[PDB]
Amino acid sequence: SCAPTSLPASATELPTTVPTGTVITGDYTGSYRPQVHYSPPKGFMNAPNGCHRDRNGTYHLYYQYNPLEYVAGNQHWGHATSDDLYHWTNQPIAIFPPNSTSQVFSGSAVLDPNNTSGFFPNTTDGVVAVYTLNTPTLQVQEVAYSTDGGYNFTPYENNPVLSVGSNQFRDPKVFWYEDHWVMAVAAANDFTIEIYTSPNLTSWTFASNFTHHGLLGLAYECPNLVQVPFQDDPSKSAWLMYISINPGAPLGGSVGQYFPGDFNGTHFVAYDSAARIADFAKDNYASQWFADTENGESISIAWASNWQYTQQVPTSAQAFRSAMSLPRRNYLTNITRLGWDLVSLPYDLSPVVGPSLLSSSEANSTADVDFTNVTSNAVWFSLNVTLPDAAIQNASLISADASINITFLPSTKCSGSDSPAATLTYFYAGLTNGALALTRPAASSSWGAENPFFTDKFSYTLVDPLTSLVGVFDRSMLEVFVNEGAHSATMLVFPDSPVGSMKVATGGLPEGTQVNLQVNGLESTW
Amino acid sequence: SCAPTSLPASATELPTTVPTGTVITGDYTGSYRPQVHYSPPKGFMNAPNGCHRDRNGTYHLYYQYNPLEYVAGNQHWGHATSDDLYHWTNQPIAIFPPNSTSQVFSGSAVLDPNNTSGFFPNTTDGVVAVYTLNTPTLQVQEVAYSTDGGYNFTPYENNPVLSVGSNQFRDPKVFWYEDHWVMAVAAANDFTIEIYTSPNLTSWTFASNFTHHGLLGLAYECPNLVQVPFQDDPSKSAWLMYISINPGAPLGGSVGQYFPGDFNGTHFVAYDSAARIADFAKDNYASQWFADTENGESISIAWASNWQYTQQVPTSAQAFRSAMSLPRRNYLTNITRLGWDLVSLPYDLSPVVGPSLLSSSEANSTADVDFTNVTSNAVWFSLNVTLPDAAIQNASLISADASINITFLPSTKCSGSDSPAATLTYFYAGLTNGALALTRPAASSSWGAENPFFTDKFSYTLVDPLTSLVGVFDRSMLEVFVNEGAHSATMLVFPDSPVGSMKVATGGLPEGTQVNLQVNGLESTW
Ligand SMILES: *[C@@H]1O[C@H](CO)[C@@H](O[C@@H]2O[C@H](CO)[C@@H](O[C@@H]3O[C@H](CO)[C@@H](O)[C@H](O[C@H]4O[C@H](CO)[C@@H](O)[C@H](O)[C@@H]4O)[C@@H]3O)[C@H](O)[C@H]2NC(C)=O)[C@H](O)[C@H]1NC(C)=O
Ligand SMILES: *[C@@H]1O[C@H](CO)[C@@H](O[C@@H]2O[C@H](CO)[C@@H](O[C@@H]3O[C@H](CO)[C@@H](O)[C@H](O)[C@@H]3O)[C@H](O)[C@H]2NC(C)=O)[C@H](O)[C@H]1NC(C)=O
Ligand SMILES: *[C@@H]1O[C@H](CO)[C@@H](O[C@@H]2O[C@H](CO)[C@@H](O)[C@H](O)[C@H]2NC(C)=O)[C@H](O)[C@H]1NC(C)=O
Ligand SMILES: *[C@@H]1O[C@H](CO)[C@@H](O)[C@H](O)[C@H]1NC(C)=O
Ligand SMILES: *[C@@H]1O[C@H](CO)[C@@H](O)[C@H](O)[C@H]1NC(C)=O
Ligand SMILES: *[C@@H]1O[C@H](CO)[C@@H](O)[C@H](O)[C@H]1NC(C)=O
Ligand SMILES: *[C@@H]1O[C@H](CO)[C@@H](O)[C@H](O)[C@H]1NC(C)=O
Ligand SMILES: *[C@@H]1O[C@H](CO)[C@@H](O)[C@H](O)[C@H]1NC(C)=O
Ligand SMILES: *[C@@H]1O[C@H](CO)[C@@H](O)[C@H](O)[C@H]1NC(C)=O
Ligand SMILES: *[C@@H]1O[C@H](CO)[C@@H](O)[C@H](O)[C@H]1NC(C)=O
Ligand SMILES: *[C@@H]1O[C@H](CO)[C@@H](O)[C@H](O)[C@H]1NC(C)=O
Ligand SMILES: *[C@@H]1O[C@H](CO)[C@@H](O)[C@H](O)[C@H]1NC(C)=O
Ligand SMILES: *[C@@H]1O[C@H](CO)[C@@H](O)[C@H](O)[C@H]1NC(C)=O
Ligand SMILES: *[C@@H]1O[C@H](CO)[C@@H](O)[C@H](O)[C@H]1NC(C)=O
Ligand SMILES: *[C@@H]1O[C@H](CO)[C@@H](O)[C@H](O)[C@H]1NC(C)=O
Ligand SMILES: *[C@@H]1O[C@H](CO)[C@@H](O)[C@H](O)[C@H]1NC(C)=O
Ligand SMILES: *[C@@H]1O[C@H](CO)[C@@H](O)[C@H](O)[C@H]1NC(C)=O
Ligand SMILES: *[C@@H]1O[C@H](CO)[C@@H](O)[C@H](O)[C@H]1NC(C)=O
Ligand SMILES: OC[C@H]1O[C@](O)(CO)[C@@H](O)[C@@H]1O
Ligand SMILES: OC[C@H]1O[C@](O)(CO)[C@@H](O)[C@@H]1O
Ligand SMILES: *[C@H]1O[C@H](CO)[C@@H](O)[C@H](O)[C@@H]1O
Ligand SMILES: *[C@H]1O[C@H](CO)[C@@H](O)[C@H](O)[C@@H]1O
Ligand SMILES: *[C@H]1O[C@H](CO)[C@@H](O)[C@H](O)[C@@H]1O
Ligand SMILES: *[C@H]1O[C@H](CO)[C@@H](O)[C@H](O)[C@@H]1O
Ligand SMILES: *[C@H]1O[C@H](CO)[C@@H](O)[C@H](O)[C@@H]1O
Repeated sequence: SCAPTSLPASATELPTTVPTGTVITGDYTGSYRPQVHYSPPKGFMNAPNGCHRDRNGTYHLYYQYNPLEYVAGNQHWGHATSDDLYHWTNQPIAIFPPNSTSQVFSGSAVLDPNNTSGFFPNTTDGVVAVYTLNTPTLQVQEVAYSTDGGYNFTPYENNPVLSVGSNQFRDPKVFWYEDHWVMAVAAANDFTIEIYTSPNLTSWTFASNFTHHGLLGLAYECPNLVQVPFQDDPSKSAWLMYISINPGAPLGGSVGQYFPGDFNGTHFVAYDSAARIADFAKDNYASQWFADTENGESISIAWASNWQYTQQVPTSAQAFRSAMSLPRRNYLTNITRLGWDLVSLPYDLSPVVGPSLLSSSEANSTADVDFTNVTSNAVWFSLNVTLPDAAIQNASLISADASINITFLPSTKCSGSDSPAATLTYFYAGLTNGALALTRPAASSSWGAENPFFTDKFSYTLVDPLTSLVGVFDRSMLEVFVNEGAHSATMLVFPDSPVGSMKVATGGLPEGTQVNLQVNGLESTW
Repeated sequence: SCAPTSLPASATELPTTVPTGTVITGDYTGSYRPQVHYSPPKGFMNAPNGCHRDRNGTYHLYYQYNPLEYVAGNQHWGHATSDDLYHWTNQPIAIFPPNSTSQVFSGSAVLDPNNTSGFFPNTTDGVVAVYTLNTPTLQVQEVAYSTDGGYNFTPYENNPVLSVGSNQFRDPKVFWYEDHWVMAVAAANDFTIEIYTSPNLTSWTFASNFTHHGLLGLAYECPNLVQVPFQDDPSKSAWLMYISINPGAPLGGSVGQYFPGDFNGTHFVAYDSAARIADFAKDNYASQWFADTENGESISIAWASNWQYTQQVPTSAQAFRSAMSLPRRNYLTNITRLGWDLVSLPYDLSPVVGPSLLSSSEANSTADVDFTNVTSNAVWFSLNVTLPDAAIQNASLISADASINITFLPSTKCSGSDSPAATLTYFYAGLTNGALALTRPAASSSWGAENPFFTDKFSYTLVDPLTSLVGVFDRSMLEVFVNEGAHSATMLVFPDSPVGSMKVATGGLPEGTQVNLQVNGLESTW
């Protein structure tokens, strides 16, 4: 059986009224439907919201959700739960607008076990959502509380809790700092993150502004102010302001950027005036960090799309638009020359890793790996390359031809051009030394070639040699992680024919180079 | 009849020894050879150097030049002169390395009419070049002087004039401030522009550092610190620090960025912590400003290429690699919401503008313009759109379909895919409101499709409606300028078949919208 390219009418037909108190049933069998990423059972999804872990260890993912269309609008908070951030259970819609002319825009959630809010006289498991209500004339911050573990929310009786009389004032991210609540919120079209403080989540006082930092684009969105541990030393950490911008990103549309710095409970001060882009492709946006994580883990998830084409991608015939990124483990590190770097790695994938397709220690060879018998149409790969120390001390010893080439090739079973669906090319030396290209050839996709914003080629240039590469392919998405997650990219692909194999080639590698390649099929979560 | 795709052996064969005191003869007839842009007669060119206007109105363009190969190396300063920045005369090589193991890297030139240097006891027309000398172990700043108008240079007897014992210290840009010389120079791998002062161009004193601003990439290069007049008010100006970075640009490889701010003769202070990219495509790098211009004119030129593919472009069979951008008139303006903006417009094109190919006032139409009779294979176009007052006040009145689509189509006489060589698509509203796409379809170019770094699609998103668009096509290059040069892009194209025509379509425009389209052929300067 080939995965279907179109579904039954009952799978794709959207209701004319929003379902309340019942799970929306999903057909997750589409040829483009990711099997280890979250996507909504039906309809259009964007930013992750309300991300938190409850005391029982359940991760709550909420999401911007149009239950009525395959385009942006009518925003509700959708809800899915998981104990491992891969095996998702769909839940009833969590937050509804008060009427048909208002929308529940992005926001965050916190546990209030000490009842600072006063909402929780008889429970230590209270959840508070802080979110933007979009009116035709205003964006205001509102509060809603849950006594049932974050499934049903009661709006605060004296909403809204915060307004500045603006229709560009959104995406509150709330967290506890020592003795008070902090809110980071975007004065979106003023390129300002405003910081407010509160003892009880309902009374907010202005603290400070963070304005005109890094790339402006056309708006600041979905600010996250978080403490991120050092990759090489868990006992150390720094504060990080993460800001999403859209439109006006360098590659077009939407992108995330970050600022390492100091936070003292009222003011964030960046360590320098540099701009730093989080992902070197164009399908990673609106990253939100999970509240109430265990063991000083920095855990985030993003929307794996771009505002320039998210409402036009050819998945609506498969009963959805938009998926989340892999869930991410985050660290800070210093990389050679550039210094500060936001590290992103896939959150523990062990619960979805299936049997080995290939284990190889062959250097200067091509490994040809078929996965047509992997029903998920999803694979994980790991490539380690360890140069001899002679080639580290003297890079002039490396051949101009020393390179890595990865290609994802169309299925022989589920066919059509022979073009790869996705390529990665890296050079150790030569005229483009350290250059890594990630491509989705226009030739592989009639839709992609025609969409004016669907960029074919992305690149990042290393200073250090490439020593590790991890990747996940999941039907219509490729994520890559270079040098223990120092550099990462999230890339959508919509090939005319589904991918059925991958080739991993190394060439021109120095004598004594160690190569280790591992490829595993992934098990579907649905 | 058709422009040659391959030239005689004598046209492309490079000498084995560098010619001294003689002009290198060029064949400028190649199907990819620009006819209104500067490119070297033979060999490989990169960054513009020594840019200045002499007292008699001759513009001097020097350039990084490998006379021996079609790749980077063996750097000399090549030299060309013009009175209008379009009609270039090739000159003998201006600056030579002192031996076979050193290279003349980038730098600047200034007039020294008051003989501050002591080089010019008997002339007020003295020119001083300040440039990086590259050795395998060091980058140092050197001085050479010319008494003959900048054709022949004598090295300063006590070179070098500035060393810090670094191998990453280059691209000095020198200018007069009130009572002293200022040098902006890149501590390239430290992401620092160092400012030095001198009474006499030979003795340099450290003044200040400008460090870790905007995008770092992998290196700061070719800093320019210049006073740029306001577009709306010639009597006002602000200081601007322009920095080129490579590699590590968001689109891959090389890009220019800028910082508006204050300069007081010793210290540059940016007005804010924002990063601002100069050009929204990937083929505009190492912009240098002309010294000693007239009438408060800010004039610059850039290298129209990208380091990721400049040494691989398919023009070596046509006796060259690399062209300059159009010469640019620069201003600063405030654009809606985003604020500070570097304006770039083509410098007075009137000396190359040939007869009209089309004048049209038709809205909601497709104009087909054939230019197979324009021997230059170069055209200028101008498109104005004036929306009615009603739609300027209420944009909700604009149709989702309101759009402008320009395509450059392959010649049928000199061919074959029917793919456009280049496209521009802009939307007034709909789901991607204000989004402008500039594309070079992979389908149009076998070389382009295969090159892993030759990105197919670029975009910029407007806030204001598009009201003006100017463009120049020149055989293998397209430059576009949006809303009186508020936004600009430089894009190389290497189509399999030469461009023979363009289509300009408007559609879905509000009742009462005024459209004016002008297209002119350009006259070859060679
Ligand atoms: C913390 O930051 C917030 C967000 O930036 C800030 O609130 C804002 O203040 C600015 C003023 O600095 C407001 O901007 C103005 O809004 C009015 C109404 O639309 C405009 O008429 C003003 O126009 C003039 O000034 C502009 C900027 O120089 C010019 O471009 C223009 O031509 C006019 O001369 C101006 O745009 C803005 O509306 C608010 N935004 C919000 C969301 O409140 C707040 O003041 C900061 N607080 C502290 C303590 O610093
Ligand atoms: C102005 O900026 C320049 C350039 O950044 C400063 O010089 C530089 O100083 C740094 C130290 O901050 C040097 O880094 C160092 O590298 C050497 C060798 O790798 C190492 O031994 C040192 O311990 C240090 O890590 C850098 O090399 C150097 N660069 C250059 C081009 O000289 C300068 O100090 C600044 N001046 C002021 C007043 O701030
Ligand atoms: C762009 O707008 C800014 C902010 O309005 C201008 O900067 C100021 O200009 C006024 C004079 O009109 C000065 O008094 C202020 O001190 C300036 N700075 C600030 C932060 O307000 C700037 O001049 C404008 N630039 C252009 C090119 O128009
Ligand atoms: C809909 O709800 C919004 C937000 O509470 C409010 O501003 C608006 O007046 C409501 N309209 C109606 C008629 O219910
Ligand atoms: C929250 O605290 C503020 C003081 O910051 C107080 O004015 C307000 O009454 C409190 N609200 C509730 C509902 O307890
Ligand atoms: C935090 O730092 C700022 C200066 O950046 C200072 O003004 C403020 O008072 C500090 N707040 C606390 C709680 O110390
Ligand atoms: C990066 O280096 C800087 C300068 O030494 C240091 O202050 C910072 O703690 C380092 N960060 C990490 C993550 O190692
Ligand atoms: C499935 O495919 C893999 C990779 O080609 C192969 O190693 C494995 O033996 C196959 N298994 C079956 C049961 O076909
Ligand atoms: C690398 O080897 C070359 C000779 O092959 C030598 O000239 C050079 O100095 C060496 N470089 C280093 C970093 O040791
Ligand atoms: C590859 O190197 C990584 C470091 O990024 C390490 O965690 C992993 O165990 C190695 N994989 C193997 C041995 O193939
Ligand atoms: C990888 O592909 C590139 C194409 O740019 C090629 O130049 C390089 O030699 C190849 N390396 C391999 C097959 O390992
Ligand atoms: C890989 O090829 C390079 C360059 O030809 C060579 O020096 C090296 O010994 C080769 N290694 C293997 C494992 O064949
Ligand atoms: C070559 O010339 C440069 C610049 O004058 C000088 O620094 C270098 O030492 C010279 N090398 C030799 C081998 O003559
Ligand atoms: C340049 O000026 C410095 C400082 O006054 C002085 O030491 C030096 O002799 C001058 N050099 C020349 C060649 O005039
Ligand atoms: C220039 O400005 C800096 C502050 O940015 C100051 O330290 C210096 O004294 C000023 N120099 C002059 C010549 O005024
Ligand atoms: C467009 O408008 C400008 C306004 O200055 C005018 O100079 C120019 O002639 C017009 N260009 C076209 C499209 O005719
Ligand atoms: C331009 O192209 C877009 C699709 O990219 C299309 O929707 C629009 O209707 C076209 N408009 C014109 C003016 O041809
Ligand atoms: C353009 O076409 C639209 C849709 O048919 C129409 O409403 C509008 O009046 C037309 N405008 C002009 C300027 O012809
Ligand atoms: O994509 C992020 C942006 O879109 C929204 O989520 C609305 O669905 C906003 O709250 C946010 O600024
Ligand atoms: O392209 C810019 C860079 O390349 C050089 O011009 C050398 O040819 C350097 O001077 C500069 O940093
Ligand atoms: C969906 O699309 C595939 C090919 O893309 C067809 O094979 C299938 O029948 C359906 O139309
Ligand atoms: C659900 O959506 C699909 C794709 O548009 C339709 O083909 C189907 O009939 C139903 O409307
Ligand atoms: C369940 O109730 C909610 C209340 O907001 C409605 O929006 C929904 O349509 C359904 O009736
Ligand atoms: C330019 O091309 C000619 C052939 O036309 C060669 O002979 C020459 O060496 C250079 O490559
Ligand atoms: C003319 O002289 C220069 C040195 O000034 C040489 O490099 C060139 O080859 C020719 O002899």
